[PDB]
Amino acid sequence: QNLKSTDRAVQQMLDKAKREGIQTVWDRYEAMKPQCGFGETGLCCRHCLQGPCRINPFGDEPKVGICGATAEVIVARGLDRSIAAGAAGHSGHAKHLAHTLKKAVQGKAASYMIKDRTKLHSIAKRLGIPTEGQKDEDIALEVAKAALADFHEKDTPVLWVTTVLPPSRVKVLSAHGLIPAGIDHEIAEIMHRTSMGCDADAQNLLLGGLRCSLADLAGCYMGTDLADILFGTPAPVVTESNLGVLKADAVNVAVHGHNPVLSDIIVSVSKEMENEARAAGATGINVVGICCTGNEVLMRHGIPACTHSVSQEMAMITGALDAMILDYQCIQPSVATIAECTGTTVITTMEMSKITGATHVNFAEEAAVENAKQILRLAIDTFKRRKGKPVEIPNIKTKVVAGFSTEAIINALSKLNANDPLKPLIDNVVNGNIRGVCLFAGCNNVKVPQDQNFTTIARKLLKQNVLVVATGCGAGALMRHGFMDPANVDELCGDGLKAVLTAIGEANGLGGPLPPVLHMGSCVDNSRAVALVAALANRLGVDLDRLPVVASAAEWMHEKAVAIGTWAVTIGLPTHIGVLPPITGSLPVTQILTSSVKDITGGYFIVELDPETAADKLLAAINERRAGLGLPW
Amino acid sequence: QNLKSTDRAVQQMLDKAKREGIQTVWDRYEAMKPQCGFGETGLCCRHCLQGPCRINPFGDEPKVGICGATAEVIVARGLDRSIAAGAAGHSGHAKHLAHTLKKAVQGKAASYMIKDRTKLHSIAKRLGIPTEGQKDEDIALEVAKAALADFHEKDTPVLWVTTVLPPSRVKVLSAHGLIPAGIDHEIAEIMHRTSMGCDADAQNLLLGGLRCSLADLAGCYMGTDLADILFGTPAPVVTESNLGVLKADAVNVAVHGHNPVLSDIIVSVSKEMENEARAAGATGINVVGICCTGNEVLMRHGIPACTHSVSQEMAMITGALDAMILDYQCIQPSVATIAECTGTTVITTMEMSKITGATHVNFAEEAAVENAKQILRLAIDTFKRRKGKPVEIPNIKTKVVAGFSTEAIINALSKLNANDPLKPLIDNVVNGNIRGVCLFAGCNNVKVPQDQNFTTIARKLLKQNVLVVATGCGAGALMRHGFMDPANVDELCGDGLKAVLTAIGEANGLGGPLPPVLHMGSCVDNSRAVALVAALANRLGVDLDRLPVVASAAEWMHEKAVAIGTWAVTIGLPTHIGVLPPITGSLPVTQILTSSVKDITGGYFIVELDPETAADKLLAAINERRAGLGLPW
Ligand code: SF4
Ligand code: SF4
Ligand code: FES
Ligand code: FES
Repeated sequence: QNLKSTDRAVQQMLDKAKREGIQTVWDRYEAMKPQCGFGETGLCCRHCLQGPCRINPFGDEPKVGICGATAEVIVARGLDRSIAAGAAGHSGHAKHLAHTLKKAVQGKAASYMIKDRTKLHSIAKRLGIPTEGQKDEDIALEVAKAALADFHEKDTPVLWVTTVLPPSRVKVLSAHGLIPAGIDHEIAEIMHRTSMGCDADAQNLLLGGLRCSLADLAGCYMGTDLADILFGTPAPVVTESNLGVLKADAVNVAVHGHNPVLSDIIVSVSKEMENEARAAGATGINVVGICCTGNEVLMRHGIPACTHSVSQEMAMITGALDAMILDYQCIQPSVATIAECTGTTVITTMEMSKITGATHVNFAEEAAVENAKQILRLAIDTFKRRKGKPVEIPNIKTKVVAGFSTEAIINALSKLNANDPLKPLIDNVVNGNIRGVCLFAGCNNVKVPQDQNFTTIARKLLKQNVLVVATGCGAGALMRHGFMDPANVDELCGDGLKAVLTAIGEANGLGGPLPPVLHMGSCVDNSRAVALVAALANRLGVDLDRLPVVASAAEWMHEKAVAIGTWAVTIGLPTHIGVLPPITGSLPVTQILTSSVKDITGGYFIVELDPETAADKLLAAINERRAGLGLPW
Repeated sequence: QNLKSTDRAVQQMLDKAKREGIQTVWDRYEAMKPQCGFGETGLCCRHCLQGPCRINPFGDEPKVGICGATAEVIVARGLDRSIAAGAAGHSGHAKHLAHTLKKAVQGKAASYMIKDRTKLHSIAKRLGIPTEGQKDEDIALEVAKAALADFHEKDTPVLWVTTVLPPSRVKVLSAHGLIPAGIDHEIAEIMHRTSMGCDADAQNLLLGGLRCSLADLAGCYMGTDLADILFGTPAPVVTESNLGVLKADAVNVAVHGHNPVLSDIIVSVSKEMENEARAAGATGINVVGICCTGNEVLMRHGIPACTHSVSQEMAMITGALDAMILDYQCIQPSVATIAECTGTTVITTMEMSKITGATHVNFAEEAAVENAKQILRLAIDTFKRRKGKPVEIPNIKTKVVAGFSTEAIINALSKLNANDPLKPLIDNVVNGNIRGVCLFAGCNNVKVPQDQNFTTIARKLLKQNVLVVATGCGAGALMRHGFMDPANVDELCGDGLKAVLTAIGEANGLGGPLPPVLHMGSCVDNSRAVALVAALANRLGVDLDRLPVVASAAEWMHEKAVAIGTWAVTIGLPTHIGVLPPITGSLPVTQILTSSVKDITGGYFIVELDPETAADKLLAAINERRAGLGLPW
C-alpha cells in the first residue's frame, strides 16, 4: 500500500477497504490501465462531431485532424480549455463570495458580516475606492460591486490583476496583450477561439491561455480578499492533521469542497449544538476538514485537517465519519457510493454541484443558520445509528502550526524591524541564510504515490536553506508528514534557514521557531503567495522574474491547478510540474511552455517526474536567480 | 466522388484535387478511420490529469472514471462543454457587433452607422428602452449597452431570452430554473460544474446545459438584431450559388467565417476599387461568399454564394480564388496549407483567430475602409500573379431567391391580409394546405455525403406540403441543389404548398411563386425562425410546443450547432439530428434527451441517421402536433 500512498493512516485504511471489498480511487486507476496514449500526449480532439480525431505521436496516418488541425493546434486548444475550466472554478468561487458580501451589507443575510474592517479598507484603497467619510457597508458594497464588475468588459481591465501585481510586471504583460479584460469574458473567448475552425496558431492560442490564466489569478485573489473581509484574515494557529483527528465518541462532521461561505457557518453553529449532540450520546460535534474548505477553516479557526485530495475516501472507511458536507470542486463522486457501505451521510449544498445518491440540502445565505442546523441534525441522527459499533480510526496525527496569511508573515517579520518588515527577510536572502522561496501548490494525483513528490522535494530544499510556503493539497501533504510542526525544524532545516525561523519565532514570543513550512492557506490563497512575492519585488525594486522564487505543483491534477501553474509562469516564476500534462504530443508547444515563454514573461515550466531531480532543477532555477542579482549561491 | 458529395461541382473539384495530389477533408477523414469508439460514444473524459479515463460501452473494466464519475456523468459533462463552446462562439460574435454599434454611435468608427432605424426602434421598445424624444444614437447607445449587460449577472435575467419568447414559454422555463442569468456567466458556470469533482448528477448537469443553450439563443438573437441595425434587415433578393459564380477574368474574393462586421465593408469597398482591379487586367472584383458570412452578405446584398462548410477547400482548387478573407468559426485551417498549391491569398483579420501560414491583417472598425483596401490590394496582386494561367471553374450554378427575414415574410404575407399578416399562414395550416413548418439548420459533416440528408428530407417534406425554411449550411445545401429557385416549385412542392407559395408570390407582384424553401439567413439568423414561430404561437394563443413546427440539424458538426439543436429542444421543438453526438454510451442520458425532456420543455431530440426515416419521423412529429390542436392530418 506504500506504492499507493506514503501516508501511514491512508495505508491502514487501504487495508480495511481491501478486506471489506470497497473499491478505491487506486483500484479504479488500476482498472483504467493502460490509459490512452493519444489522450496522455494531448493528440486527441473532440471539438466537433466530425471527431473524434487523433494524431499518431510517431509513424503513419493519422497525422492531422479532419479539419486540418495540426498536432500543435490540437495540443494548444486542449490546454487552453483546461485553463479556462480552472479559471471558471476559481472565479465561480469568488463570484459566490462577492454576492454573499453584497447580501450581507444590504441586510439580506444576517449570518454574514464585515469581520475584517482593516482588510476591507486596505482593499478599497488598493482599488481606488474612497474610504474617508464612508460607512463600512457603503465601502463594502462598492468593493463587492467592483468584484462583480471584473467579470465582464468595462472601462478598466480586471483590477484584481492590475492592482495586485508590481507595475513593472503589469507593463510587461500589457506589452504582450496579456491583461484580462473581464474574467468570464476571457473564459468565453477561450471556448470560442478553441472551437472548430477558429484560432489555429499555437503561439496565438497559448498567448490567449496565458491571459486566461491571469483571469484565474484574479479569481483567486478576489476569493481570498472577500473571504478575509467576511470571515477574518488568518493569523498563526495550532491544530492537528490526519485521520486520527476523528473521534469515535463524537459526531464527526467533515466539511469538504472549496467555498467556506457555508463551512464557516457550520463551524460556528456546531458550537451552538454541542448539547443536542450530547443528548444523543456523543461528546460533542467534531468538525474536521477535507481539501480546501478544510484549509479555509483550519487557517481561520484551527479546525483540524482530516485528509486531502486523492485519499478523501479513506476518512469514510474508518466507519466514524457521520457526515460529509460538500460544496463544490475536487469531491470524488465515488463518496456517494462508498457512503452506502460506511454509513456516512453525504450532503450536497450547491445547486450546480449535486451527486446522484447524496442527500441535497439547499443552502441559502439568507437561511444559513437554519440550513446548518438541518445538516448537523442529519449528522447527529447518523451518529446515533452507529452508537455501540466498532470503528477503525488510525491513531496517527501530526501537530500543525498554520495561519500564515501574508499579513501574518509581515506582522511576524515586523517584530524584527517594525518600520521595514520585509527587510529582515531580504537581508537573509542576500546573506545566504535563505537561499530562496519555493511555493508548493496543487493537488495529489493517483499517478504519484501520495505525498512522495512533495515531501521528497521539500526535504532537499529545506536542507539547502530554502524558505518553503505551501497551499492546498501541497500544504495538506506537508502538514500530514510533520512539516508544519516546529519540533521538526532541527531535523529538517538547514542551519541558515533554522536561524531565521528561530529568530522570527522567538521574536514573536514563542520560545521556539516558526514551523519548517509556512501554511499559506487554500488554493485560492495561492494569491497570498503572490501578494508576498509582489511585496518583496516592490521592496527590492525588481520584477518577479528577478526574484529567487520558484513554484512546484509537484503532484497536480485539477484544471484549477493547470490554471495556477500557468499564471505562476505568466507572472514570472520558474514553475515545476510533477505530472505530465497533455503536451508531449507537440514539440513546438512543449518548447514554448518550457523555454521560449521565458522571453515573454520570464517564467517557464520545469517538467520533471523524478522528485529528486525536480529538487535539483528547482535549486538550479533559484540559484540562477541569485546569480542574476549578483548574490553568492 | 458521389460517396463524398452530392454536389456535382464539388465532385469535379475532388477529381482535380486527386490528380494534383492535394489532400482534402475527405482524405483526412479516410486517414482517421477507424475513429475511436470511446470518443464516438462519449465514454471518454480528460477533465483532469489523472486521465485520460474511458469506460467500455459493454463488458468488463474500466466501468467508471478514476474519480468515480459514471458513464452518465461523463457523457453529460462532455455534452455540456460542447453547448458552452457553441454559446461562446455565437455570443462572441454578438459581443463584437455590440461593441461596433457602440463605437459607431459614439463617433469612433465612421464606416459604421444606424442603417435600419425601424429595427432599432422596435428592438428598443421590446427591451423597454424609451424612444419618444430621444436621438437615434442615444437609443442605439442604450440598445448596445443593454446587449453588453446581458453577458453578466444583473437585476434582470438575459433580456435577449425573456423578451423574445412567448410569455407562456418564459414561465415554463422559469419554473424549471432554465432562464440564463448572464451569457458569459452561464458559459463559465458550465465549465465550472463540469470540472473534476463538481456536478455529478446527469439530470442536474443536463438542466444546466439547457440553460446554457438559451444563453446561446440569446447570442444568436442579439447578433441578428445588431447586424440588422448596423447593416439593414434582409429583404427578398435574387442571386446565384455554387462554384460557377467564380469568374476566371475577375479578382475573385471570398468572404469566409461568420461575422460580417468586416465583410459588409468588403462588399461596399470592393465597388469603390473596380477601377484599380480593371487597371490590373481584371473585369472587376467578384466578391463571393463562403459559409455564414457569405450568407450574411447574400441575404443583405445578393452576393452570390460560392460554397459552404465541408466543401470550402474546393473553391480554392479551381485555381481562380485570389483571396479568402477570414474572420472566425468553421474555417478549415487546411486552407492555409492548400493555398501554397492553389496560389490563393488567405487573410486572417481577427486577433483571436489566426492560422499559421496565413497573412494576418489587423482589422479595426475605426480603420475598416483602410483595412479593406489593403486586403483587396493583396487580392488584386494575387490576380496579377495568375494572369494568363488556366483555371478549372465548374460551369455549375443555381438561381437563388433569398432574403426572407421574418420582417420580409410578415410583409409578404401582409399583401394577403394587411392588418393580420400571420392569419393567411395559419389559415392554410388549419385547412391543410400547409402541413407544418420545418427549419433546416446546421452544418455539413464529412461523415455524411454532402447535402444528402438535407435534400432527401426536404424532398419528402415538400411533397407533403411542409413549409420549409433554412439557415446556415442547411440553406447552403438546399440553395446549391436548386431548392431556392421558384422554377422548381412545380417539381418539388405538394399541391397545397404550391398554392400558398404561388398566392403569396403573386400578391407580391412576382407573377410567380415564392421559392420552394425560404432562406432565413446565417446560423445566428436561426433566431429569425424563433421570431416567426413565436409570433405564430402568440397569434394562436399557444406555446411553441403545441405548434406543428419541427427542426432538423440533418448533417450537423460544430459545437455551435449542438447549442442550436439544444435550444431548439429547450424552446419546445421536436428536433431531428442526423449525426450521432457522443451520447450513446449512456442510456440514461439518451433517454433524457430523446424522451423525458418532453416533460420539461415539450421538445425532444429525434436521432435518425437514415434521412428517409428521418423525414417519416419529422412528418410524424408534425402530425402529432396537428392532432393535438384538433386539426386533420
Ligand atoms: S475540430 Fe478538427 S480536429 Fe477537432 S474533432 Fe473536429 S475535425 Fe477533428
Ligand atoms: S475528472 Fe474523473 S473521469 Fe475525468 S479524467 Fe479526471 S479522474 Fe478521470
Ligand atoms: S483517442 Fe483516447 S483520449 Fe481520444
Ligand atoms: S479514448 Fe479515444 S476519445 Fe479518449
